[PDB]
Amino acid sequence: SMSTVWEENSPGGGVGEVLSYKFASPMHIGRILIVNGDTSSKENYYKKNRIAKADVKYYNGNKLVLFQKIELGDTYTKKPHHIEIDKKLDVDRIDIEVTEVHQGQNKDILALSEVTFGN
Repeated sequence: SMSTVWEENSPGGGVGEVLSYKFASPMHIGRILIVNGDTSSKENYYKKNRIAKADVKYYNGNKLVLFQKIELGDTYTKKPHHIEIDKKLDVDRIDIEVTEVHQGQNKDILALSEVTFGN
């Protein structure tokens, strides 16, 4: 369905960039899944770039309809994360802004499997 893992603007793993997507027509949304890097080991996390925090929002369809932020608070990982949205409205405007990353030693590592959007 989707093409390319992510859009490489120029910095390491698109650090600080704004992941903006444009809509062709309305679509219903339920939940989003996000996997952080290859997820090999925590020692690897220190040597790898992590999203850390990210603010995602859905606009249009009726002005501001959805708005929420995400955080990892540090913890063991391996399977893709999963955010739960109210699942009861179809609009599409996607704004996902990452504010910073932790350590980010390698600068531009492996491109995550891909974040999923929908139900």
